[PDB]
Amino acid sequence: GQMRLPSADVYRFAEPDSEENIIFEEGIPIIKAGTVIKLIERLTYHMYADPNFVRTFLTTYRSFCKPQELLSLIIERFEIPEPEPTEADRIAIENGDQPLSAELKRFRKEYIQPVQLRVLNVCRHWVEHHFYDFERDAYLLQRMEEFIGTVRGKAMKKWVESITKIIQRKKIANITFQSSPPTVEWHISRPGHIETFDLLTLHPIEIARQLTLLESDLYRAVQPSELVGSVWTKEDKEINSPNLLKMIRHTTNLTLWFEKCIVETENLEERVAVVSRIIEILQVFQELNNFNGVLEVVSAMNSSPVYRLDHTFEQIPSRQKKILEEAHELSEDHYKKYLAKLRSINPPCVPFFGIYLTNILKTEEGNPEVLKRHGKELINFSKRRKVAEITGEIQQYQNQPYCLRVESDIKRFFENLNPMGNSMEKEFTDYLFNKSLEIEPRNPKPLPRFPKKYSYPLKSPGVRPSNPR
Amino acid sequence: GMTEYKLVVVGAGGVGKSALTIQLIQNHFVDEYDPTIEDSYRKQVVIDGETCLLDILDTAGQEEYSAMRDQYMRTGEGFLCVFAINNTKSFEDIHQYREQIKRVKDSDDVPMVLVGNKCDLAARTVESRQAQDLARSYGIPYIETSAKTRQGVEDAFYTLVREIRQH
Amino acid sequence: MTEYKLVVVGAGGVGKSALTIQLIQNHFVDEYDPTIEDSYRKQVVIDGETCLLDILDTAGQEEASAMRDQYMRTGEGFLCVFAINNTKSFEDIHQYREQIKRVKDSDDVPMVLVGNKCDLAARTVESRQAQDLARSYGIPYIETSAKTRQGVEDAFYTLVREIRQH
Ligand SMILES: Cc1cc(Cn2c(N3CC4(CNC4)C3)nc3c(N4CCN(C)CC4)cc(Cl)cc32)cc(C)c1F
Ligand SMILES: Nc1nc2c(ncn2[C@@H]2O[C@H](COP(=O)(O)OP(=O)(O)NP(=O)(O)O)[C@@H](O)[C@H]2O)c(=O)[nH]1
Ligand SMILES: [Mg+2]
Ligand code: NA
Repeated sequence: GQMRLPSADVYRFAEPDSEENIIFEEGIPIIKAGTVIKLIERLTYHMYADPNFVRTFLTTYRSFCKPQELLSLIIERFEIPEPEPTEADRIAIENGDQPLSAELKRFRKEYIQPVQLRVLNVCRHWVEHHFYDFERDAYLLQRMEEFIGTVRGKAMKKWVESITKIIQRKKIANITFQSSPPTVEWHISRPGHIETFDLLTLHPIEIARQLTLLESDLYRAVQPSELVGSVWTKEDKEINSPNLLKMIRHTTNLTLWFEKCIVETENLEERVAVVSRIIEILQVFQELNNFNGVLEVVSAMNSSPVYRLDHTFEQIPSRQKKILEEAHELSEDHYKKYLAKLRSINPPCVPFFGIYLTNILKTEEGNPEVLKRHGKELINFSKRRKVAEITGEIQQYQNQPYCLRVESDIKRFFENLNPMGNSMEKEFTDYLFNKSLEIEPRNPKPLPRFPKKYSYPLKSPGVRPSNPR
Repeated sequence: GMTEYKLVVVGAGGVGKSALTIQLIQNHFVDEYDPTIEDSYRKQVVIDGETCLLDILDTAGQEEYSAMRDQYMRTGEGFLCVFAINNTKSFEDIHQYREQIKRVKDSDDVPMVLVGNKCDLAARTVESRQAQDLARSYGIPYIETSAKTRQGVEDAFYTLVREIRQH
Repeated sequence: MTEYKLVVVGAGGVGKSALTIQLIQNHFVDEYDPTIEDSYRKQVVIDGETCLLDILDTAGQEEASAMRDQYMRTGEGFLCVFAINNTKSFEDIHQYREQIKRVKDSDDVPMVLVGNKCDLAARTVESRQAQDLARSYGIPYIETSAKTRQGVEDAFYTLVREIRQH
């Protein structure tokens, strides 16, 4: 038979499942909705582990349960009463014999030990992967330390001692590759001469590599705490989503820098060389699976100041037009080809984050927090699962590092790029558009001529890499 | 076959803009959504007896990607310019959205509607007269919508389609 | 994209978690933090076909030994890991192999035998003994080091191929 359970009046997590407290989706069950007690029971269920569910729950639970209350509930879950001796045990004891205690031993082995170990696994995942709760509430950390540090008894001892050490390490807080990274490539600007660094003087391969390393690091730094609750859209976004906003501001700055390089090159022949170099950088971003970089270039080439430059357009080689077309095609039909390409490549890659942001926001806005059933409010867990599917996808592409060498000066040049200067966004983007009108006036105004501004050769070194011994 | 209209929603973030397209496209009557499913943003509708397909682009949540606005707007034939009626700054932002649409489309007469969205019970700070006056100064319709009851939502999109048809 | 459910099993301390984290993050973990159950995902192109690996990293400590049926039911292939400087961990392999066969009620479950810590000079399990055992199971034997990455991709991606050809 099934094991008997403690009475639901001394132990709240033994109440029978009903549609008043848990609803499953249509080989382990998937939860649609439930009370917080039932979600915590299934989070730590005696019959199976559900590591997906642990991550989903710890990523999303603050929309329905405070951290202090979660800790109280899982300590309550952990404190399981043992059953009293059975009739056969009693008869043995009355005869001065040792009881077999078969039902007690089975309950310990098949209920208490799995539930308790799964509570500790929740604690371990909470500390390892969602430590911000404890950074933000020192008293929560004290309670966790005290709980773990007073669990008695040998079946849990190895994990209790380990989790104690993990916590102490997290309070005060190296890559190996299959191959060597390729040699850093140089063009007109030479190593150490940062004052000459610019779009046409750095090697286009190395511009793309160093921007990919920067953008990959910015992508990898975004944690789920910056995303759940749609907090990057709210009034406290700078406090709650700083790595995400740093990532987006870098993308915005690079797109505006590409536009600025184009429209501030007033000579037509030089501006064609600028546009061609930007499309070569795009080609290397495609080769590196840096889709953030791809879309940064596409966004600049489709911007109002650049799009209208028909005289520049006319001189770009059809092969480069084809590269730009295939990059823009990734974005068409609501990113249909981008989504398929992301799912087909071999990482490392740098995803475009904006799609994830829209899908998280619309999932949170378009589904209710609770479902009402039989007079009860149940937490709508399916909504949280959908959000955590997106955060899990993000994290899956954050794991793989690029096998590319950092060039610290080129890195700093792009970190410090500031095309707008002290101007506000509206006045800067009006400036770019007026610059476009100056260098290629609207018909029927004649096209002026302008002097060259670059004293160095405009010929690209190309985007196929070199390899000396 | 039937005409497809490419509609783009623009407006400030953080103030419930996404409820307009979600409520349209939804199972009107089941309050649920998966935005990741293929054609959660396509809807066949009948407007003045003529069937058409609406393809709606709403990049809600990507507002900080401000240098992508042209890339996204360039896809569109008509625009819903949305502000929240309890957020005066979002209303003040409308002028610049409209200027950027005119610039991307290279036209002074782009099909567009002004939409004032009620996204919560917080006190209104933009009165309907202020928004009507703004819309009238632009020569475009003004529709108010609720983010919770679906009121106004079909009127906002259908009015925009009529602006496209009558352009 | 086909999805593959891989499960990493074996005695405590043999390096299941370090192998998994080397595969997922290219990082070697020096700490010995005993696992309860962890899961990882990895998109990767293997033999020209993109797939999605779901990797379950299980508990080797004997105190968790009553909790295995539940993960063995779900897994589609198993890395059976011992450490080449730990003869007890090699003797424990057959217990894992027999349990997997019972739970899945099958004599033909995709498996790879993995001899880990092959960066260490002081070996106590010879390659021949492990290879004989692998042949008796019908499965490949791959020696690995989570520390240096030697063999790590080979072990996991050979298991994917096992599942693909099953
Ligand atoms: C200075 C300059 C500007 C541009 C702007 N541009 C255009 N031009 C057509 C045009 C000539 N008179 C209008 C401007 N079409 C573009 C495009 N589409 C995507 C959809 N496909 C079906 C057609 C191509 C995508 C992108 Cl991202 C940029 C596009 C392009 C280049 C190479 C250039 F050197
Ligand atoms: N030299 C060397 N040490 C290794 C190797 N793999 C693991 N280790 C070390 O062995 C110890 C145990 O590793 P770990 O991955 O935690 O083992 P596990 O099999 O997951 N243990 P458990 O079953 O308790 O979860 C750690 O100190 C780790 O650094 C390896 O290939 N070489
Ligand atoms: Mg482990
Ligand atoms: Na206001």
